[PDB]
Amino acid sequence: VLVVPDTKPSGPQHTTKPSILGAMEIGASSNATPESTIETRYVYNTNTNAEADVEMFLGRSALWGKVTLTRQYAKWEINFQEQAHIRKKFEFFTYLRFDMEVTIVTNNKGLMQIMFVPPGIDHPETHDDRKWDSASNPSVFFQPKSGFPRFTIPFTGLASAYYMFYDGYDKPKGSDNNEYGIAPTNDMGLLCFRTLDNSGGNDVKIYVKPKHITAWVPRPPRATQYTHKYSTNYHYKPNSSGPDEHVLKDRHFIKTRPLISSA
Amino acid sequence: VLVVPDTKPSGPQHTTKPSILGAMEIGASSNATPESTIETRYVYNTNTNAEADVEMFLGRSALWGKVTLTRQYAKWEINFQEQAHIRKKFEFFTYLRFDMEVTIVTNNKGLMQIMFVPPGIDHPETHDDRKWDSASNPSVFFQPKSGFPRFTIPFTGLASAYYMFYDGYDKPKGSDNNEYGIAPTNDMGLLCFRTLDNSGGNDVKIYVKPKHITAWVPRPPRATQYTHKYSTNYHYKPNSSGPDEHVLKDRHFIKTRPLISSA
Amino acid sequence: VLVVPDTKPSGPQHTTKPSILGAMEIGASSNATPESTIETRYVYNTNTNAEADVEMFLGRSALWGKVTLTRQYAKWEINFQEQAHIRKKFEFFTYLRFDMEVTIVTNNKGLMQIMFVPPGIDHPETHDDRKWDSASNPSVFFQPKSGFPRFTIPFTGLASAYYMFYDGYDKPKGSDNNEYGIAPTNDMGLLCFRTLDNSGGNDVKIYVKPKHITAWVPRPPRATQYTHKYSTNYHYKPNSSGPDEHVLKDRHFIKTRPLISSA
Amino acid sequence: DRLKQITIGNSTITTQDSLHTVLAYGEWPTYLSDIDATSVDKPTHPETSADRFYTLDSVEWQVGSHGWWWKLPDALKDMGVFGQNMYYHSMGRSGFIIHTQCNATKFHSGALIVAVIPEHQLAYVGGVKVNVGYDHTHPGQSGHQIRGPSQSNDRSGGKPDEDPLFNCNGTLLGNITIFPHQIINLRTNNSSTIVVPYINCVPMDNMLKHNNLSLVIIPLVPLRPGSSGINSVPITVTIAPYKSEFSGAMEAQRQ
Amino acid sequence: GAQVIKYFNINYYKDSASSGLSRQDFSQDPSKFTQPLVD
Amino acid sequence: GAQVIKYFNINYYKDSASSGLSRQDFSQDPSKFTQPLVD
Amino acid sequence: GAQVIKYFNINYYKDSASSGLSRQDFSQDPSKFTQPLVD
Amino acid sequence: GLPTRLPSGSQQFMTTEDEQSPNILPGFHPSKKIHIPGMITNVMHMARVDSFIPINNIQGEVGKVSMYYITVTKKTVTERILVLPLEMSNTLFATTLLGEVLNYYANWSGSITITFMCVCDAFSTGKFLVAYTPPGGKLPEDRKQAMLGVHIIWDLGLQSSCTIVVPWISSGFYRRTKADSFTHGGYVSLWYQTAFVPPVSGGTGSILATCSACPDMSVRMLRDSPMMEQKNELQ
Amino acid sequence: GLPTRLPSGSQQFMTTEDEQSPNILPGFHPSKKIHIPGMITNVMHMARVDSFIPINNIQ
Amino acid sequence: GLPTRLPSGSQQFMTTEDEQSPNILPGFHPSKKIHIPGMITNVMHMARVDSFIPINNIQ
Repeated sequence: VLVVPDTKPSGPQHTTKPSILGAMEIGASSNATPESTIETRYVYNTNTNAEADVEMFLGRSALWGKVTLTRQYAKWEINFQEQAHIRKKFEFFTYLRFDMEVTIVTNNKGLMQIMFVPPGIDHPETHDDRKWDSASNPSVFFQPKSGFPRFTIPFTGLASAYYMFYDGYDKPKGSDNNEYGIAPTNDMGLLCFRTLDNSGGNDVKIYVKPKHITAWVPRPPRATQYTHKYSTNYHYKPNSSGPDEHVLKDRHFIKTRPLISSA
Repeated sequence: VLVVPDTKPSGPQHTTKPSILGAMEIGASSNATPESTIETRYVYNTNTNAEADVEMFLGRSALWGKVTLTRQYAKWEINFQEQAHIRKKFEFFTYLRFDMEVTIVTNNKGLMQIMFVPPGIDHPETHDDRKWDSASNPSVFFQPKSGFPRFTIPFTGLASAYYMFYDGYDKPKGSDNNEYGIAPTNDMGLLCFRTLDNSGGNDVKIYVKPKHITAWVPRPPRATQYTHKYSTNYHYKPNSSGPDEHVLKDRHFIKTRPLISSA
Repeated sequence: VLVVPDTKPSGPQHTTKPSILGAMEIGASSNATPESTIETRYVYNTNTNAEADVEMFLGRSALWGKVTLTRQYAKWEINFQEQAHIRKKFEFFTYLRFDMEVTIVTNNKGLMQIMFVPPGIDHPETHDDRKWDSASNPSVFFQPKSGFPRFTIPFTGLASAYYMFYDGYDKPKGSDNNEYGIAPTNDMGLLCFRTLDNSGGNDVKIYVKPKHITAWVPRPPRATQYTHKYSTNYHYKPNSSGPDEHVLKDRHFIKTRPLISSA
Repeated sequence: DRLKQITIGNSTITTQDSLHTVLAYGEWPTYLSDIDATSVDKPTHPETSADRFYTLDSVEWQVGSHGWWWKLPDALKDMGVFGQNMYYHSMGRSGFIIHTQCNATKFHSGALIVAVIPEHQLAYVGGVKVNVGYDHTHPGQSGHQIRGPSQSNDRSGGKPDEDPLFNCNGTLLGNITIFPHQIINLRTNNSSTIVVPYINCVPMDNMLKHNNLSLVIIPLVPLRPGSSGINSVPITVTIAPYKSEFSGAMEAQRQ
Repeated sequence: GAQVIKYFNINYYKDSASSGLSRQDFSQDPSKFTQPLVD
Repeated sequence: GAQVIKYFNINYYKDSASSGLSRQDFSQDPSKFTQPLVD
Repeated sequence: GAQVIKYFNINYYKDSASSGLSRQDFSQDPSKFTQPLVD
Repeated sequence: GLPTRLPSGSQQFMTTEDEQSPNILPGFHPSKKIHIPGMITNVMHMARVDSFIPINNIQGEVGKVSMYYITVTKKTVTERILVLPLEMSNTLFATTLLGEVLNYYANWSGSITITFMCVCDAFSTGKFLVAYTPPGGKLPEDRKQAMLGVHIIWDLGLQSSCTIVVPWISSGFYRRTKADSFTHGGYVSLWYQTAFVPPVSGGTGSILATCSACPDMSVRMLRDSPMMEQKNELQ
Repeated sequence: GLPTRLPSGSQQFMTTEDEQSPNILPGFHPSKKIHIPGMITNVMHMARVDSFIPINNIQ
Repeated sequence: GLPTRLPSGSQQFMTTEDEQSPNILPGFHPSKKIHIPGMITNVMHMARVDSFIPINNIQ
């Protein structure tokens, strides 16, 4: 683990090269520490940032999705776009390469099957669908009482990382069905759920933990509530009803103050 | 693990022995790589086929059979003939030698007995049948809640492999009861099921995983939906009802296109 | 493990000491192999009899007994005399020295007590009997859901082996209560059962596995269905009702054929 | 060069327009070794008298002919002392040298797929669950002219499937190249040679009840005369057993 | 635990009776039968 | 247990059939196909 | 098992993806940011 | 006893997991394993064998052997003879040994080999352009636009066949087995370079096609193949 | 504690399985094992002894 | 078998726990990891970059 540096002693200084002057324009952050500004003592400083590294920061297994079994059947397309709090944390970065371990928290009872359906094929659309009988589609059978199912999905990119943001399109110029952003760039599969009993509740919570993460290009954190998934659209249409039609709210987190200089 | 070869560099070439010419008639595939055709760069290629080897390809534990407990009793004759998706994957090969681990997924509750009945003897035909009391017939007692039963059956051939396809008969020329194909060639036993309680549902799913596989003579993959088991018959009779009597459908997976050269 | 011997090559032979002649009267089996009779090739033969040794043959944990809890109470005197299929396998031998592991398969629920009552004392005759409170009688408490109870009883002989057959009596000549056979020769204890709940079903199955077996004097296998336990009586009285009174059936497994020489 | 000569004792093939020989699975026929053996009796090796080329009847290849198949060892069951050894023994094994022969002219066009299928299990000609009869899968040297797919093919008597596109077993032609095969393109070659070893998961079995291989000749592209009045060309098949063994001598299994 | 390109024969309950099947086999001969003769 | 900057391949049930998938792979060549020729 | 006054890093499922968090950390420097200059 | 813990996924039954299970039938001796010809240890060895492309699949010709060959004649102006859009999910490739091994896997990388053989008489001759339009490009519809991609020109005589290698050209490292516009693979098209000239004016010729994988081909993420469907129980 | 897992077939009772079970009656001393004539360690030694075929089995 | 025990927190699912889980899709080969500019291994490297304070935030 890496501890933060110690504070070194510093005395009075008369210097013709100010360290406290600079240029904000150059594009560089300040190198100034308290030894440049005040007169300091030696402090032996054992603090660590270990809990701020991208493995610990993104490694807590957030809830990605919720589904309800309707007629003892549910379906979920794997993605982080649906939940704002985990979507904001992934979007501090442009590119992420991670394995994910998927824990399924269900309040149902009896017996459940999860099918991981790899991209490019058809999933079971109901319980009792013949497609639940699969040679090569990986599935998980579990009894929700006595344990939570968990499996790891490795990194399935088509690229060396996942795009969190994608400034391109999947089709050429004149195509009218063009799709913008990361949705065409990869698909992580879908999870199909069914119950082989009736028993308990219908709620299925999918918790996902990124592990073995490599993050690439830091971005400004999301300053606005999300509106749609796979968008970046931050303009929110609160109501379709009437004269407030076509009125949009940004919904940011900036708060005002009565006066500068009085705070 | 074996990685695929690297792409080597290649420049412009003037050669009086074309590598791109050949004869389709000789019965051999092309040796051509992109270094023979285009001008190439060195690519360092770490990709593996590990997921395509016959152990991984056939090693996923497909569903072989489903049975329903009728009066807390079920019976299943072990075979892969019933399920089209796993039957197609085994039939890429003429001969297979494998051990199989058998997992039983049941939605029943209480207490179940599985009896493995080796070939050549009589099985229990009902629950409470005295034949459920056996000295030497291997059985499994399990409670479906808290765990799925699993056991391994080793390779029982009479031969060095299983026949996936058999072009012979079990009886001589003039015998009228002749049976064609692999059904006489081996019998893997049958699984008898009974419940010692009432409790849960009646459905019993038998999942089988081939392991320690050796495959022999590759065959063309099945191009047509199956009709009967132990047959290879692909002609499907959809209805016995009326004037459509004796009309057969092949049910293949070939799809047409409007034009060649326009695709 | 011991593989069967290889087949050695043999050619044409002109010999004045026939190996195919002999005397059935001497009391010895034939030494003849196919090398004495036909002209043979070398066959490399890896087959084993490992599954035929007395440990594997008798080591499968057969069902010895069934009891029903009547008023949440059952009792069973340990013995193999009750079940014909395991009784026949032990009776290939005159003497057996084995430890036994006892598995109890019950469809009841809640809480059960098994008391092993060593010979020579009184057992609990009901549930709530004060004798279920014991300092030195070994008992087993288990909850039938989540696991099957199993314990090992070592070899309790009074002799160096168990008698499967006993040609003596326990009392002298003139005693009128003489008992014939192995019943006086040893008693393996009894298992008392009670339920401390009500809950599930009443059926208690006792499975016993001989282990560490030593078998002594091979006998002809039982050729007839059993009639009584601790007997060897094979004459079966089917009905007490009427004119068929005192008519006995042997009930053997020999089957006839229409003709010799035509089979 | 394109010249080839194959001499299997007593008989010689000479092919002057030829491809390489296909050696199936890169495996030459061998005698059953002692490591792999089952039965204890010393087998017989007829060698030159059984192992030799047996040419069958020729088939007329025409516009609209769908193909032909032969079953092995079946096609040879009446042929010389090789076929005699099938009836007098329990078991037998062998490899085969199949030499297919079709020559036309530089004005003719056409293509033939000549393939050898291990365990080619046919399909019933259609409908309900019926084993194809022993009588139909054992035509002998005559083989089977494939007729073709029709709703009007007789479904009586457990007849085999007639459709060459599905290989009569329900798998696409055009994937038949996974088996040992060659193409006879009249532009290129007039013949084919495939050396198949003995293929089975069993050291030897009954020559009569089980057909190890199947020789299938499918007209991949039809036969065009060009400008000539020759609308049909013969196709001759010649089989040499090689390294054939027999064991379990008994009465002839014949009638 | 009780006792011992490897193998480990371990007794969990520390009794010789509590062990599983005895797979170590040496003693044998058919001749006690099939040839039970003086000479 | 059965057999053996490390690794341990351990068989819990002491049978070769009871083991998991066989991941040790050597034998291969496409040439049995794609080039099944004499010369 | 997979690999290795002690410590033992043991992989139960024998896959690199199936492991837990990667706690072994070397690569770092803020200077890609905060000082992204030529000279 | 020894303290243990049961993390999530301990009591699971995962269909794809790798575990050891108790042997039922202990002591059983399997029959000896003899030598059988043909042993195949990897299913990508089936994809590397040539197999015919149903290039003629159309309303009338599907179900017949004629779905494997195209007709070529003599023409005054170059025409686009055939188009093989490169998708392993397309019937053209999906029905082959190559494509039907690749349909069990969600995505693939590596190079394709396509071999064209002309079945004609020995006096027929021709030059053909076989072009591969790389991903992201438009299907050419002109021989000037087709020749700007990867292409070969095969003279026809005295050797039956010619092989265009479709080289691996991709932005990402893998291509999806199912056609999409993001990973799409491009097009193979057949053109007349000069002409197909028979010995007689109305003469004609037939072209077949085979495909196999190159040695660098690789697949991943085994899935169900769309190439089998079960609507009924097999009894 | 030590992380473990319970694969399928862990809580099973298989009739043919080979396992160790707790000794009831601990400390029990079995009676000594003397020499008895006839010890048979394999049941295929009974099949290698001649026995009469009921060749005349008929009505 | 070996005596074990299941202390409190053994069958738990803790969202922040660190554990190994079975790989679904075994044998899967990830796409190769190339060099990308900008790799950030700690989020405190974002806090050490200057960013403008909205000092004028008012109505």
